[PDB]
Amino acid sequence: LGFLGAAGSTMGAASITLTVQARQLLSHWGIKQLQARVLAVEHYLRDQQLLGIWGCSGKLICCTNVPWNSSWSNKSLDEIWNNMTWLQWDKEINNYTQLIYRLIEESQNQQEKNEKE
Amino acid sequence: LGFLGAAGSTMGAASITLTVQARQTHWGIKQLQARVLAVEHYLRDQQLLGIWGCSGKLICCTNVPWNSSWSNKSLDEIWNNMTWLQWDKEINNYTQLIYRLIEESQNQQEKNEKELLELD
Amino acid sequence: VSLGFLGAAGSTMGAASITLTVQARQLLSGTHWGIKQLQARVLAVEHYLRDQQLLGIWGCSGKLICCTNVPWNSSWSNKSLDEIWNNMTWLQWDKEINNYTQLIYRLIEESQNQQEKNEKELLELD
Amino acid sequence: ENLWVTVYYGVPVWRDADTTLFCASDAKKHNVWATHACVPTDPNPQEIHLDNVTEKFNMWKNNMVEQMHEDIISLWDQSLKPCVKLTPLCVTLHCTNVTREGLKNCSFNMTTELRDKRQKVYSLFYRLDIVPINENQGSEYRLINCNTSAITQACPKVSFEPIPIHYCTPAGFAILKCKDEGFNGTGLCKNVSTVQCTHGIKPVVSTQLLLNGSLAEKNIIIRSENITNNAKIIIVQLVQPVTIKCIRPNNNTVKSIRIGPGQAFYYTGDIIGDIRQAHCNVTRSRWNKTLQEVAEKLRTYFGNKTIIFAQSSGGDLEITTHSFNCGGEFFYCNTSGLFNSTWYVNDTITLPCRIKQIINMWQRAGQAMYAPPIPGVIKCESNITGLLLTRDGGKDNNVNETFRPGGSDMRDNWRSELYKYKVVEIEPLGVAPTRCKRRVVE
Amino acid sequence: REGLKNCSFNMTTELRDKRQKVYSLFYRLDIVPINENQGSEYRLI
Amino acid sequence: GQLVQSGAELKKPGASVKISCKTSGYRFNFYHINWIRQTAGRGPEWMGWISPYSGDKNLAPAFQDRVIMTTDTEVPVTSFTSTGAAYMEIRNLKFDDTGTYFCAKGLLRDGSSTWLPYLWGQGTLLTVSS
Ligand SMILES: *[C@@H]1O[C@H](CO)[C@@H](O[C@@H]2O[C@H](CO)[C@@H](O[C@@H]3O[C@H](CO[C@H]4O[C@H](CO)[C@@H](O)[C@H](O[C@H]5O[C@H](CO)[C@@H](O)[C@H](O)[C@@H]5O)[C@@H]4O)[C@@H](O)[C@H](O[C@H]4O[C@H](CO)[C@@H](O)[C@H](O)[C@@H]4O)[C@@H]3O)[C@H](O)[C@H]2NC(C)=O)[C@H](O)[C@H]1NC(C)=O
Ligand SMILES: *[C@@H]1O[C@H](CO)[C@@H](O[C@@H]2O[C@H](CO)[C@@H](O[C@@H]3O[C@H](CO)[C@@H](O)[C@H](O[C@H]4O[C@H](CO)[C@@H](O)[C@H](O)[C@@H]4O[C@H]4O[C@H](CO)[C@@H](O)[C@H](O)[C@@H]4O)[C@@H]3O)[C@H](O)[C@H]2NC(C)=O)[C@H](O)[C@H]1NC(C)=O
Ligand SMILES: *[C@@H]1O[C@H](CO)[C@@H](O[C@@H]2O[C@H](CO)[C@@H](O[C@@H]3O[C@H](CO[C@H]4O[C@H](CO)[C@@H](O)[C@H](O)[C@@H]4O)[C@@H](O)[C@H](O[C@H]4O[C@H](CO)[C@@H](O)[C@H](O)[C@@H]4O)[C@@H]3O)[C@H](O)[C@H]2NC(C)=O)[C@H](O)[C@H]1NC(C)=O
Ligand SMILES: *[C@@H]1O[C@H](CO)[C@@H](O[C@@H]2O[C@H](CO)[C@@H](O[C@@H]3O[C@H](CO)[C@@H](O)[C@H](O)[C@@H]3O)[C@H](O)[C@H]2NC(C)=O)[C@H](O)[C@H]1NC(C)=O
Ligand SMILES: *[C@@H]1O[C@H](CO)[C@@H](O[C@@H]2O[C@H](CO)[C@@H](O[C@@H]3O[C@H](CO)[C@@H](O)[C@H](O)[C@@H]3O)[C@H](O)[C@H]2NC(C)=O)[C@H](O)[C@H]1NC(C)=O
Ligand SMILES: *[C@@H]1O[C@H](CO)[C@@H](O[C@@H]2O[C@H](CO)[C@@H](O)[C@H](O)[C@H]2NC(C)=O)[C@H](O)[C@H]1NC(C)=O
Ligand SMILES: *[C@@H]1O[C@H](CO)[C@@H](O[C@@H]2O[C@H](CO)[C@@H](O)[C@H](O)[C@H]2NC(C)=O)[C@H](O)[C@H]1NC(C)=O
Ligand SMILES: *[C@@H]1O[C@H](CO)[C@@H](O[C@@H]2O[C@H](CO)[C@@H](O)[C@H](O)[C@H]2NC(C)=O)[C@H](O)[C@H]1NC(C)=O
Ligand SMILES: *[C@@H]1O[C@H](CO)[C@@H](O[C@@H]2O[C@H](CO)[C@@H](O)[C@H](O)[C@H]2NC(C)=O)[C@H](O)[C@H]1NC(C)=O
Ligand SMILES: *[C@@H]1O[C@H](CO)[C@@H](O[C@@H]2O[C@H](CO)[C@@H](O)[C@H](O)[C@H]2NC(C)=O)[C@H](O)[C@H]1NC(C)=O
Ligand SMILES: *[C@@H]1O[C@H](CO)[C@@H](O[C@@H]2O[C@H](CO)[C@@H](O)[C@H](O)[C@H]2NC(C)=O)[C@H](O)[C@H]1NC(C)=O
Ligand SMILES: *[C@@H]1O[C@H](CO)[C@@H](O[C@@H]2O[C@H](CO)[C@@H](O)[C@H](O)[C@H]2NC(C)=O)[C@H](O)[C@H]1NC(C)=O
Ligand SMILES: *[C@@H]1O[C@H](CO[C@@H]2O[C@@H](C)[C@@H](O)[C@@H](O)[C@@H]2O)[C@@H](O)[C@H](O)[C@H]1NC(C)=O
Ligand SMILES: *[C@@H]1O[C@H](CO)[C@@H](O)[C@H](O)[C@H]1NC(C)=O
Ligand SMILES: *[C@@H]1O[C@H](CO)[C@@H](O)[C@H](O)[C@H]1NC(C)=O
Ligand SMILES: *[C@@H]1O[C@H](CO)[C@@H](O)[C@H](O)[C@H]1NC(C)=O
Ligand SMILES: *[C@@H]1O[C@H](CO)[C@@H](O)[C@H](O)[C@H]1NC(C)=O
Ligand SMILES: *[C@@H]1O[C@H](CO)[C@@H](O)[C@H](O)[C@H]1NC(C)=O
Ligand SMILES: *[C@@H]1O[C@H](CO)[C@@H](O)[C@H](O)[C@H]1NC(C)=O
Ligand SMILES: *[C@@H]1O[C@H](CO)[C@@H](O)[C@H](O)[C@H]1NC(C)=O
Ligand SMILES: *[C@@H]1O[C@H](CO)[C@@H](O)[C@H](O)[C@H]1NC(C)=O
Repeated sequence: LGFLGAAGSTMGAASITLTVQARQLLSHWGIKQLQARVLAVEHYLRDQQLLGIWGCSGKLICCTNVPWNSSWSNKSLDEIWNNMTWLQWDKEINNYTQLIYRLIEESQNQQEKNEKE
Repeated sequence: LGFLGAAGSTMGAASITLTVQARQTHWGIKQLQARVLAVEHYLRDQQLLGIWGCSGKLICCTNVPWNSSWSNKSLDEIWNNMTWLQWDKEINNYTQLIYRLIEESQNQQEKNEKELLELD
Repeated sequence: VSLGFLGAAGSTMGAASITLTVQARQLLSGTHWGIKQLQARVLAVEHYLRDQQLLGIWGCSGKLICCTNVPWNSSWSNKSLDEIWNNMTWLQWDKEINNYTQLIYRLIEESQNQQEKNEKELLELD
Repeated sequence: ENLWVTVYYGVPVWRDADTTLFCASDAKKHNVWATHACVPTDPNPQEIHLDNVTEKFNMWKNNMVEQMHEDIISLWDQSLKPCVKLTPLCVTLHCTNVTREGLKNCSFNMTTELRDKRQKVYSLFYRLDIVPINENQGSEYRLINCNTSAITQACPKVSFEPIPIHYCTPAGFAILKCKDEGFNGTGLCKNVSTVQCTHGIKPVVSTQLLLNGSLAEKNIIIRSENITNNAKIIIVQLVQPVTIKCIRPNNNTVKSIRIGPGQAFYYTGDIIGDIRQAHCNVTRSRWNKTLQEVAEKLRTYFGNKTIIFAQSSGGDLEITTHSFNCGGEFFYCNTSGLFNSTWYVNDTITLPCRIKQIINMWQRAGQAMYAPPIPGVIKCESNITGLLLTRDGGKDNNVNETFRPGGSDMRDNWRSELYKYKVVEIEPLGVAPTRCKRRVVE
Repeated sequence: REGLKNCSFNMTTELRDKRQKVYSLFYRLDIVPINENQGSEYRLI
Repeated sequence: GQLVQSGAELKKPGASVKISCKTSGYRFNFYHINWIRQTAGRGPEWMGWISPYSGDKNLAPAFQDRVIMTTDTEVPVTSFTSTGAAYMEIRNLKFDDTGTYFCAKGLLRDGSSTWLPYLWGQGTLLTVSS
C-alpha cells in the first residue's frame, strides 16, 4: 500500500487502490510559494473538470458509451488487466489519449441532448 | 454556434447551447492573480450547484414552486419572447431569494430520503 | 427563520441537520495589504477543496447527507442514537471521536472503491 | 398549471466588470516591455459573432485604458532598477560652444573607480538638457534634472522598440468587441463579437500624432466625449496612413567612462562631419488631402463653419511639440508646418526637430531618465495613423472654428486602440419556471 | 531652558562641488555633544 | 452530573418553606429541573418542572396555587459544564404535605421525553408539626 505502492501492480490489482492516489492530490518567496499552491489546485481541478465534462464526476470508475477501437490496441482484456501495469498501458496508448478524451466528450454531448427530451 | 453565441436568441432556443457555454516579473504577478480569479469563479458556481444537488447537470429541476410575484409571465412569454439577459433583469431582486428556497428544499429532501432508508 | 451562520452550533445534532446548507454556503465567500489578500483568497480555496476532495472520493459529492456501507464500531462510541442525536452538539461529538476521524475516513474510502468495482462487474455480466 | 423553479448552467448572461488582465504575445537587445514573460498566443485566435446583440460601449469610461497605463509605467520603472544611477553626474559644468547653438561642449569632474580620484570629462550635451547657473558669466551650467530629480541611465542593452501586446481575460470573463464599420467609441454598437484577447496593441508613445496604429476601414472617424465642450480631446482616426520619415544626420561618436565599481556612463565625445539639425519629412500632397478630409468630417458637427487648423498656443515642450522614440533617441518635433491651414469648402513638408537625453515621459515629478547616445546616423519611418486635437472655445463668432494639436493626458493614446473593447463578467447560473418537477425517492 | 539650540552646519547641495551653510533650530533631545566636551560642538543622536 | 438539596427542617402548619437544589457537572441551562414529592399516604407525585433556559414552568394542577419555582443564573466551569441552582417555594404547608422532596435533572435536550427526571438528588425530609 501507500502512495503509488500499486504502480508496479497489474492494472486489475491496482484498481483496488484508486482512492489511495485520489487523495493527497491536494496537500519574493511569498510569490513562489503561492504559485506552487495554485498549481496544485489547478491540476486537481483540471482533472475534475474533465470528469464533469465526461459525466463521470463523483466516480472513481466510470463506464462510457464510447466503443474501443481495435487500432488503439488489439490486446485482450485478460492480457491488459492481468499482464500489464498502468504505467505500461499509458505508453501503449499515449498517442491516442487525446483522441479518446474527445470522443468521450462528444458522447456526453449526445447524451445531454437525449436527457432534455 | 459558439461561446455566448446564443445570447441574442430566446431563452428556449439558448437551451441547446448550454453544453458549449458550460466549458471555459510584473506580468508574472498579474498572471498569478488571473489564475486565482479564474479558479474562484469556477468554484463559486460549482459550490451552489453542489448545495442545490444539481451538480453534474446542465439543467436541474427543483421542487420549489414558482411565485407569481417574481414574475406573472406565462411560460410562452418567458421562454419564447425573451433573452436570458432580459430575464436576468426581471428577477434581479428575487434571485437570492430563489437560491435560498432551493437550498432549503434540498436539505428537506435529503433528510426525508435518509428517513426512508432508515425504515428499510 | 434562519439562525444564521453557526447559529445551530449550540443546537443538538438532530436539530443542526436542518441548517447544513447555511454552513455549506459561504465557505468560499465568508503592497503589504495586497499580498495578504491574495494569500487569504488562495487559502479559502484550498480549505473548500480539501473537504470536497474527500466527498468526491467517498461518492458523497453533491449531497449534504450521505449514507455509507461502513458499520459503526462500538469502540468509537458506545452511545445510543438518542444519546447522540438528541443530547449532543456537533462540537461535543467531534471531540468524542476525534481520534477516530481519520480511521473512519479510510474505511469509507475503501468501501466506496469496492462498491464501484462491484458495480462495474454487475454491468459486465449483463 | 403548477410551475416550478428550474436551474440552468451555461446561461449566456453577462454584466460589466473590472478585471485583472494579463498579456499574451507571439512566440519569438532585451525589450523594455518584458514581453518574454507573456503567455504564448493561440496560433488561431477564436472570435464569436453575436447575432441579435446590441451593446453599449463607452471608450471614455473604459477601465482597460487605465489598467494599460499602469502596466506601461510599471514596466518602464522596472527596466531602470538594475541600471546605472548617475548620481555623480549632477555637478557644475563649464561649457563652451562646439568647435544653431543646439549643442555645447562641457567639462566636468566625473567620479572614478576609486573614491579618491576624479577625472575631467569632456562631452557634448544638447542645450535642452542644460540650465545655466545665474552667476551671469554664461560659462557655468547644470543639468536640468538637478533641481527636480535623481536621474537614471537607461541600460544600453535594453531596447525601447514597441512589441504588440495582446490583452487577455481570465476564464469566467470575456471581452466584447465592436465590429461596426464606423464607430465613434460611444453609444450602442450593432455588430458585437466575443474574443478571449484583444488584437495586439503596440505601446507607442507620442504627444500630438498617433503613430503606427490601426486604420479606419472606410471613413475618417472623429471621437470625443463631447464635441461641444472644447476642453475635451478629439481623437481622429485616419483611413490611410501618412508616412513620416525622420533622420538625425549627425554621426555621433560615443565614448564611455567608469564612474564607480560596476558602473559606466555613456556620452557623445564628438560629432564627425558637419553638425546638422534633426528633421522629419511629411509628404505635402498626402497631408493636404488628409487635412481636407478631416476638415470635411469636423465640419458636420459645427454647422458648416470654416475650419482653421493652428499650432499649439504654448506651454511645456512635451505638449507643444510632437514626441517619439526613434532608434532609442527621443525626438521633439515642431508641427506648425503641418497644422497651419484653413479650409473654406470651395513636394514635402520638412519639420525641424530637437533631441533630449533627459526625459520624463509620464510627467512625474521626482523622476527622470538619461538616455545614452546612439552612435552613427539614426533613421526611421513611421505611419501617422491619427490626430489628437483640441478646440478654442469662449468665442461666439460663428464664422469659423480653430483646432490645435496635442493634449496633456497620455492615456488618450491607448484609447485609440481600446475604444472597441469592453470587459464583461460571465454569469453561467440562472433560474426560470418550467412545468418540470424534480423526482424524489418514493 | 535648553529645550532648543540654534545649530549651524555645511550641508550638501544639488551639485556635488557646492556646499551651503544652514542655520536651524533643533530640540535638545535630538542633540548629542561631541565627546571632546568643548560644549560648542554637537552631533545628531 | 450531581444534584444536592437543602437539609431537612421542621415547620409549623401554614409556614412557608424554600428548598434549594444546587447542581454541578453538566450544563444547567440545557435541561429541565423537575420537582417530585413522595409521601406515605400518596406515593410519588409531580410538582411540575421549570426550564432554566426560558424560565418557563409547567406546574401540576394540584400545586399551582401553592408552589413557586425559580432558578439562578448558571456559572460556567468548562465549555460544556456549569454550576447553578434551582429553588422551590411551598406556601401554606399542611400535615398532608409531610414527606420527602426530590430535585431531578431532565433527560434530553431534544426528542419526546426531554423533561424526564434522569438524575435524582438524595432528597430531604420535610416535617410539619404544631
Ligand atoms: C438551547 O438549549 C435549550 C435547552 O436544551 C434548547 O431547548 C430545547 O429545544 C427543544 C426543541 O425541540 C425542546 O424540545 C421540545 O420540548 C417540548 C417540551 O414542552 C415544553 O416546551 C414548550 C415550548 O414551547 C412549551 O410550550 C411546553 O409548555 C407549555 O405547553 C404545555 C402543553 O400545553 C403546558 O402543559 C405548559 O404548562 C406550557 O403552557 C413545555 O414547557 C416538547 O413539547 C416538544 O415536542 C415536540 O417536538 C419533538 C421534537 O421534534 C417531537 O418529538 C414531539 O413529538 C413534539 O412534536 C419538544 O420535545 C426542548 O424541550 C428544549 N429544552 C428545554 C430545556 O427547554 C434550545 O432549543 C437550544 N437552542 C439552540 C439555538 O440550539
Ligand atoms: C513605426 O514602425 C516602423 C516599422 O516597424 C518602425 O521602424 C522600424 O524600426 C526598427 C527598430 O528600430 C528598425 O530596425 C532597425 O534598423 C536599424 C537600422 O540602423 C538597426 O540598427 C536596428 O538594429 C539595431 O538596433 C536594435 C534595437 O533593438 C538591436 O536589437 C539590434 O541588435 C541592432 O543594434 C546592434 O547593432 C547595431 C548595428 O549598427 C549597433 O549600432 C548597436 O549598438 C547594436 O550592437 C534595427 O534592425 C527598422 O529599420 C525600422 N523601419 C523603417 C522602415 O525605418 C518605427 O520605429 C516605428 N515608430 C515608432 C515611433 O515606434
Ligand atoms: C575639478 O575640481 C577642481 C577642484 O574644485 C577644480 O580646480 C579648481 O578650479 C578653480 C577654478 O575653477 C580654482 O579656483 C580658484 O582658486 C583661487 C584660490 O582660492 C582661494 O580661496 C580658497 C578658498 O575659497 C583657498 O582654499 C585658496 O587657498 C585660495 O586662498 C581663487 O583665488 C580663484 O578666484 C578667482 O576665480 C573665481 C572663478 O569663479 C572668481 O570667482 C574669483 O573672483 C577670482 O577671480 C579661484 O576660485 C581652484 O583653486 C581649483 N582647485 C584646486 C584644488 O586646484 C577643477 O577646475 C575641476 N575640473 C573641472 C573640469 O571642472
Ligand atoms: C510484483 O510482481 C510480482 C510478479 O509479477 C507479482 O506476483 C504475482 O502476485 C499475484 C498476487 O498479487 C499472484 O497472483 C496469484 O497467483 C496464484 C497462482 O500462483 C493464483 O492462485 C491466485 O489466484 C493469484 O492470481 C501471482 O501468482 C504472482 N506472480 C508470480 C509470478 O509469483 C506481485 O504481486 C507484484 N506485487 C504487487 C504489489 O503488485
Ligand atoms: C527631407 O527632405 C529634405 C528636402 O527634400 C531632404 O534633403 C535632401 O537630401 C538629399 C540627400 O542628402 C540631398 O541630396 C544630396 O545633396 C548632396 C549635397 O552635397 C549631394 O552631394 C548629393 O549628391 C545629393 O544631391 C538634397 O540636396 C536635399 N535637399 C535639400 C533641399 O536640401 C532630406 O533628405 C529628407 N529626409 C529624408 C529622411 O528623406
Ligand atoms: C528648475 O530650474 C528651472 C530653470 O531655472 C526652473 O524653471 C522655471 O521655473 C519657474 C517656476 O519656478 C517657471 O515659472 C519658469 O517658466 C521655468 N522656466 C522654464 C524655462 O521652464 C524650474 O522651476 C526649477 N524647478 C524647481 C522645482 O524649482
Ligand atoms: C505604413 O503604411 C504602408 C502603406 O503606406 C504599409 O505598407 C503597405 O501595407 C499594405 C497592407 O499590409 C501592403 O499591401 C503594402 O504592400 C505595403 N507596402 C509596402 C511598400 O511594403 C506599412 O505596413 C505601414 N506600416 C505600419 C507599421 O503599419
Ligand atoms: C457618437 O454616436 C452617438 C450615437 O449616435 C452620439 O450620441 C447621441 O448624440 C445625439 C446628438 O444629437 C444626441 O441627441 C443623443 O442623445 C446621443 N445619444 C446618447 C445615448 O447619448 C454621440 O454624440 C456621438 N459622438 C460624437 C463625438 O459625435
Ligand atoms: C457638452 O458640452 C456642453 C458645453 O460644456 C454642455 O452644455 C453646456 O452646459 C452648461 C451647464 O452645464 C451651460 O451653462 C452651457 O450654456 C451649455 N452650453 C451650450 C452650448 O449649451 C453640454 O451639456 C454637454 N453635453 C453633455 C451630454 O454633457
Ligand atoms: C561615422 O563615422 C565613423 C568614423 O569615421 C565611420 O566608420 C569608420 O569608417 C572608416 C572608413 O570607412 C572605417 O575605416 C572605420 O573602421 C569605421 N569605424 C567603425 C567603428 O566602423 C562610420 O561609417 C560613419 N557613419 C556613417 C553613417 O557615415
Ligand atoms: C514651432 O515653430 C514655429 C515657427 O517657427 C514657432 O513660431 C515662432 O516662434 C518664434 C519664437 O522666437 C517667434 O519669433 C516667431 O515669430 C514665431 N512664428 C510665428 C509665425 O508665430 C513656434 O514657437 C515653434 N514652437 C516651439 C514650441 O518651439
Ligand atoms: C475667424 O474668426 C475670428 C473670430 O473668432 C475672426 O477674428 C476677427 O478678425 C478681425 C479681422 O477680420 C479682427 O479685426 C478681429 O479683432 C478678430 N477677432 C478676434 C476675436 O480675434 C477672424 O477674422 C475669422 N476669420 C475669417 C477668415 O473670417
Ligand atoms: C445527556 O447528557 C448528560 C450530560 O452528559 C454529557 O453528555 C452526554 C451525551 C455524554 O457525552 C456525557 O459523557 C457528557 O458528560 C447526561 O447527564 C444525561 O444522562 C444524558 N441523557 C441521556 C438520556 O443519556
Ligand atoms: C409568494 O410570495 C409571497 C411573499 O410575500 C408570499 O406571501 C406568498 O405566499 C407566495 N406564494 C406562494 C404560492 O408561495
Ligand atoms: C428591482 O430593484 C430595482 C432598484 O434596486 C428597481 O429599479 C427594479 O425595477 C426592481 N425590479 C423589479 C422587477 O421590481
Ligand atoms: C471494531 O474496532 C476494533 C478495534 O477497537 C477492531 O478490531 C474491529 O475489527 C472493529 N470492527 C469492525 C467491524 O470494523
Ligand atoms: C485521544 O487519544 C489521546 C491519547 O493519544 C487521549 O488522551 C484522548 O483522551 C483521546 N481522545 C478521546 C476522545 O478518546
Ligand atoms: C556661442 O555662439 C553664440 C553666437 O552664435 C555666442 O553668442 C555665444 O556667446 C557663444 N557661446 C560661448 C560659450 O562662447
Ligand atoms: C571639446 O573640448 C575638448 C577640449 O578642448 C576637445 O578635446 C574636444 O574635442 C571638444 N569636442 C568637440 C566636439 O569639439
Ligand atoms: C501658413 O499658411 C499660409 C497660407 O495659408 C502661408 O502663407 C504661411 O507661410 C504658412 N506658414 C508657415 C509657417 O508655413
Ligand atoms: C562651514 O564652512 C566654513 C568655510 O569657511 C567654515 O568656516 C565653517 O566652520 C564650516 N562650518 C562647520 C560647522 O564646519
